[PDB]
Amino acid sequence: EMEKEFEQIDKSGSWAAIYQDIRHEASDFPCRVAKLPKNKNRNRYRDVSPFDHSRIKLHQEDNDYINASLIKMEEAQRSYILTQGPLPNTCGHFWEMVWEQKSRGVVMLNRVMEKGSLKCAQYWPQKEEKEMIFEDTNLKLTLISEDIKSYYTVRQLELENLTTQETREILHFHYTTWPAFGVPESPASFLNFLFKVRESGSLSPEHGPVVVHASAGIGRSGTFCLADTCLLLMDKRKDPSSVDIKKVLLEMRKFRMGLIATADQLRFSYLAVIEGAKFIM
Amino acid sequence: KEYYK
Repeated sequence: EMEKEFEQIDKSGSWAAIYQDIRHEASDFPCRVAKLPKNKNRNRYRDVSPFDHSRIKLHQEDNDYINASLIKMEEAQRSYILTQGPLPNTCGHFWEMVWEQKSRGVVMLNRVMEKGSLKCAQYWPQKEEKEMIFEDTNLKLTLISEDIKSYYTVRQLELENLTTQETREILHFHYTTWPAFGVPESPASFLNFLFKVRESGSLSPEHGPVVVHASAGIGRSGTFCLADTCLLLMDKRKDPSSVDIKKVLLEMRKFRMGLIATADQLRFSYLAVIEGAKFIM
Repeated sequence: KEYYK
């Protein structure tokens, strides 16, 4: 089915065109709040902003802006929060967002250092005995354990609100070898990572939406979410071969600009869904 | 200061 549709696109070589078409048709919505001058230093990139209508609001009287978007797939019945790699000044906001939205998992698809440049702040503690305190938002963050594998790491974190002294376990799924504007090592590597995120229960509706980020939070994040949603739909529907990837991607881009950043990432998302389908049957 | 290019 989709494999046939996949065979065709590859032969013609129209991936760059199929991709450029999705870009032409992608929704365009105002980003007034993100562009306010008082928020310049809360954005990592000037060409990547959350739409006003889908943005996450911090529950803070001071300034409620964070560069994060709620992506609500109503048919697949799954929500995601896509956001940028936190800045040195927005780490408190990031974890406040995680607390307020009752998220159970955080999916990170970039590395803190890429090509000698800092694409992301060290927003979680690297050592069990060096916990992080965020003074502005009154949150404490402790590394509980980590399990390192060749291409991804799974960390267990404890998030505590210093005001209430509630504590929550946050799972941190970190794909460590996915380069900006590139693709994972293989469909199998991606599918194993996604299936571990799934098996943890972090995408279950009993929790708030999982937080997914990269450096900008659109390219690698879109590849991850597109594949996860398409596989969800194929299980739900009585006609699995029906699911149209480009329609799902365009539905996702109503909530955040730029999801999936290269034609190869788009191609890779098809591959991951095709290969991933064999496990769902 | 921009993601693209």
